Amino acid sequence: MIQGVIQKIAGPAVIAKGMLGARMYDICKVGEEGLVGEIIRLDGDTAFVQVYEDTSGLKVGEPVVSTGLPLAVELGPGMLNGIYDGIQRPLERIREKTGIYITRGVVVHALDREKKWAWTPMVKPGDEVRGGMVLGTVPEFGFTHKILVPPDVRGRVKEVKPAGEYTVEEPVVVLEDGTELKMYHTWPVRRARPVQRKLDPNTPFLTGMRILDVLFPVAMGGTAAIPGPFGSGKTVTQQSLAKWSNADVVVYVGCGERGNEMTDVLVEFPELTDPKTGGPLMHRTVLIANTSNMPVAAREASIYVGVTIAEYFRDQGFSVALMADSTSRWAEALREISSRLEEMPAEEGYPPYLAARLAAFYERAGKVITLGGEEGAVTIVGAVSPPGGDMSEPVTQSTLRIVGAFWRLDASLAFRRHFPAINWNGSYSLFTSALDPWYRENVAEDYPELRDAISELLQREAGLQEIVQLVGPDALQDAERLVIEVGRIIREDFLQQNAYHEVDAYCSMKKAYGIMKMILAFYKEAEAAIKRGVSIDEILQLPVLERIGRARYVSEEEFPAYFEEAMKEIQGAFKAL
Amino acid sequence: IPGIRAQIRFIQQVLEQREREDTFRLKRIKGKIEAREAEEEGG
Amino acid sequence: KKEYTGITYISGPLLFVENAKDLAYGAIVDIKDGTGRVRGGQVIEVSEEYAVIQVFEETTGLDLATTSVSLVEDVARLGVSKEMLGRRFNGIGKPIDGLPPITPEKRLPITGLPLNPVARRKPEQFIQTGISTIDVMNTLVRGQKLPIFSGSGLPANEIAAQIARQATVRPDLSGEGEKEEPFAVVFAAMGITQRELSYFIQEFERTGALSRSVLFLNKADDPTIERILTPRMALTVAEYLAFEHDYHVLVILTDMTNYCEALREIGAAREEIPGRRGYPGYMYTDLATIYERAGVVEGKKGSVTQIPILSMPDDDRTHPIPDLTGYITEGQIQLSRELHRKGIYPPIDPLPSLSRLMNNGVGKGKTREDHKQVSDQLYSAYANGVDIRKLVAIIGEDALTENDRRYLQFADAFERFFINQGQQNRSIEESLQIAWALLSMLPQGELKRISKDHIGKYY
Amino acid sequence: EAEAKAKALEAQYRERERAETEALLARYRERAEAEAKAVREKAMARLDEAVALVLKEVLP
Amino acid sequence: EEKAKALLQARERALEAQYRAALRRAESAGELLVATARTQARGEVLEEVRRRVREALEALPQKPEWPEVVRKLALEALEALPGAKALVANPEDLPHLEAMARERGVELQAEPRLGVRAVGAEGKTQVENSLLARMDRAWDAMSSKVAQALWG
Repeated sequence: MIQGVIQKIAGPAVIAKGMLGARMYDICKVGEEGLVGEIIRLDGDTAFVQVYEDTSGLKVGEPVVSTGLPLAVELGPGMLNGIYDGIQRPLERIREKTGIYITRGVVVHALDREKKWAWTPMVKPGDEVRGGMVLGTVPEFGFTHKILVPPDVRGRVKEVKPAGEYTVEEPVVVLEDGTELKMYHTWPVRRARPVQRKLDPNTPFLTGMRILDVLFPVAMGGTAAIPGPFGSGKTVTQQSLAKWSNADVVVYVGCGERGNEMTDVLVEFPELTDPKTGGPLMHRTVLIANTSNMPVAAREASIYVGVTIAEYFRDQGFSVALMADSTSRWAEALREISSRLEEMPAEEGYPPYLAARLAAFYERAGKVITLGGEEGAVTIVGAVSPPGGDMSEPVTQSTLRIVGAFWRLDASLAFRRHFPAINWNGSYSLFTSALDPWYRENVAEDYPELRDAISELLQREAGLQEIVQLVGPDALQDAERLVIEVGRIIREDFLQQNAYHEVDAYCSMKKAYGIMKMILAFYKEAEAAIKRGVSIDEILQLPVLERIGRARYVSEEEFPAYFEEAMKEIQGAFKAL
Repeated sequence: IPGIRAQIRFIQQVLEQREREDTFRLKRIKGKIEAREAEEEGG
Repeated sequence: KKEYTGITYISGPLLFVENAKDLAYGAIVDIKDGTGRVRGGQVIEVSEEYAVIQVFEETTGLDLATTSVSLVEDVARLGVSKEMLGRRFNGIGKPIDGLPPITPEKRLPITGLPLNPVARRKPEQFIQTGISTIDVMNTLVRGQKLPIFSGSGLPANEIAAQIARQATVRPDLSGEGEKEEPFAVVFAAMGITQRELSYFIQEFERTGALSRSVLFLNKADDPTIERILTPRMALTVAEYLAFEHDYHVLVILTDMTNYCEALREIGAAREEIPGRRGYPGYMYTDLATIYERAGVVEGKKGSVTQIPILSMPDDDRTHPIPDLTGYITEGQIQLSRELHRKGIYPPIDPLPSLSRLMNNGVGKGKTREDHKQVSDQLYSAYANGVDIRKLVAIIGEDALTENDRRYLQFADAFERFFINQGQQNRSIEESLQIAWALLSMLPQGELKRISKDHIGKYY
Repeated sequence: EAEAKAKALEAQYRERERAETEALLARYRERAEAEAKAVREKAMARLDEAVALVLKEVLP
Repeated sequence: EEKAKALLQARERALEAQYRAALRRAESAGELLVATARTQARGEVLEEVRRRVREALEALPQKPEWPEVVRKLALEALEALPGAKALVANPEDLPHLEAMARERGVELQAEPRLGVRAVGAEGKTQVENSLLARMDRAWDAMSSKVAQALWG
């Protein structure tokens, strides 16, 4: 409804007058063809409009038009399970109408208006509408998808289209007082949904991985980050992550990553299957991809996309699980945009905002309470990766500042084989503290006392081995060997699992607890042997250790019992000598 | 090692600071070109 | 009222507004988006040809057809009551909780105004702060403006939590009535995260300390400009109560990294050429006024004390962030990190510690006669430790004198015995008490720096 | 048998602590609500004049 | 048992301090409740007095005083503009207005109530004079003066 005419054309920037009353930052089809654009410095009756794609071929006299709408996300049911680009374009309607490439000048929608969903308008007309309020469900892979009002609306309900088929585009119910309401409603990326109470963290988060929670929890609503040079197994984790989870909605979305590996995600994703229903995994999933090459301001928005969409789902009461990677690359786009806008850089080369937009990406999360009065999980775990190759370049040490837990993964430890290879000695999580109450509630009650206790083991190996190991394990004394023998066990069981065993690749608190428990409990009595000067290198061959040796492989149904017999036997191997 | 390390950084930050001013200085040149030729539009 | 329409050119930074003749300098304006949303800004640069306003949050969705700027306040100004306390008080002053507005009293300037030198005395009383080490060697004299220099791994927060509750004034040591100094602290959380926010909540509510504080909060994910306010708001609060009502006020900023951080983002949209190493070169000026408005005032009773808490972007003490504070404020306590690796908590350390003062708030009639003495001793003790600890590592472990084996073990005692203090408290007496124990090990023929009388008064 | 006594000590301290916080709060909380009400009532009586004042300044 | 004598003294000690001071925080909890209760109380009060102010001030046009009161506020604003051109107030006001319906810089137009709008010195400015904007300040102004006046 506001139409302009092109005036100058300077690559990405274009300038066109015939436009006043314009609004800062919007879509806009520009060209005879038309392509999405963006208002930045307006002036008078013109604005500079940034038309993201390869501009090439435009002439002058082509009309310009605005939607008067900021770049927004479209949020409704049916979004899940598919693949999209930065500005939310679902690839399948693409593939058919392009063949190979993705041609420019394609318009679609997120949600196909061709599917007729059947539902229930879970209320009655004659009511009070309030923002954030309930409305109605359809099911899509076994979901209670509560289609809720967009917030900031309220009044009277009149007339309620009953159950039955409707395609998405068709409206639902209405207010007397003007304005209907469609099923889905759009949301600006920049703001964040208003929510009613942040709540303190104090809620666990499962991941099942031993090393993950017992030592370095993150808490649900937690926020972590993980670096990890590649060519070293880092994706493994990301896979397993979603596999068990503790949430139920998986959103994974990175953006840009040297070609082929970005395609790996795509392929292995459908093959994996939920291990909670036996339903195909892709069902409760939503992927956004974006590959290097892809248009600049695509990529810049990319994260933010993922962030919003996560909030949506969050808002519905579920617990969610976003993943994102290539945060290190994220800044890239930012540099680029700031290249084409002449604003000085600062610091190393990434403009300054990289202590804010980077910030906000993380803030939005924790333990939100909905306006719907329920609880919804938004942990983000921060992949980053510099083949700048340091724990010092801006990006990383920025994340580190805001988020709370750092799960360092490193190649070196990995080369010896032992996957996951989260290298413990360099990792940390400020988190633990506040988790302690719930910690002690649920697991055991001596529970903390164990984690701290066992960590010391490795610690007192680190600075012993370090030096003294250039003599082997035979010029050591008594207890000296004992530490590293035990150490071995911490490293041959408590550590290393696998992600290829139905028997183990998943746990629970209560399982690990026993595990660790036994390992102190065999060790303290190991020390009573050497304190009497008993044969040492005999302890090191007793059958008891093999009952540990199998312990990981013990299956979860048999797990209680397996402690039951095994444990008390420990008591008895020392009586023997 | 931790010392000659400590030198190297020092190079980095100064080599870098060199060019901040480069750009900033250069920037101003543009400003001139456009302001100047805005009144070679004339009228 | 009046009110200007004529918005005519925008950019991510400021924007253009024609005709001004009554919008002075530094005016705080609000802008009604006409879609019933309002936002604000400053007036930097003004002319007979047009005024421009500092966009506070974001431009997002403005036009040039309607919308208007509106003069809201002419000097940035704001009320301060002694209703305050307890209220959990976000910057811009429309607080948190559920509780309603704060009633004004006195609406005053917010830039502060310099305190002419002939109006403040050299300070001379002592703050009992619970961390021994600080009050032993160094001294938190009530005037002061010591700064704690941190990093990632060292907790900056917890430390600051510590001196939160453990802080008292001990009058009797000098010998006067307690009633005289009623006690409070500002505390402004500027730059906290999720977790970091959720932390300090309970720290007050548990010891009931919320009763003598005001919590400025910031969240660190609100528009940039709010950050460059919240110090300067926070200060003035205290100033009222400080001089006018007389209290002894602690003022606790947090991570001024997050200050500079924010501050620069101005300058890259104003352009003054930050010739300095990532920061606008008019830096110092501004960090002037923020670390300088606290202290004692002659002919008044109450006073202020600033605690800056800030982490250098790397270890290098030469990124200006921590550096300039160095000039500005006095004193300097740091944390080290090598203490942390061994685990003694809460690592502070002393090897670069100091305090510019510590020559007042000392000795007889005030403190106790021995700070002033035992000050240097320990200093001088620790020193000869570290030298030794080199020479094990490069020549031998019995290629040493045994005049050393005592300083060795004295270094351990001073190490994990003394420095550690747990989350239990200590008291200035108790401090010196165990300070004497610290000395004890050494023979008495080496302790040059101590007057003879005390030597037998203790052991 | 010394452990039995010490555990038992905890009891006397805990019950009495418990009972005391449980009683003190009860009386106070419902007394605060009452006093809050009683200041409303103080206000009630004479309240008009302020509005009268506010009207008066703007009125011309 | 000989041992037992040495424990029983001590467990009274550690607990006794952790008892009275524990009680303090409970007693102080009540004080925090008293403060809060009160702080709730001041908000109803100040808001109420505000509400009545709204009602009376909103009863300004209906009341038999309204064309008279008009031209004051009209004058006050008109004065602020050094040029003139417009003066818009509803088809409520505007017919009543004879003073500067007779005079001005000529022309009166359109309509959007609790205040009067106008323009002067080209279309550039928009300078108005809401009664409610005088209110929004003044309410903030004699805030505290009112509470002293009330509880007084």
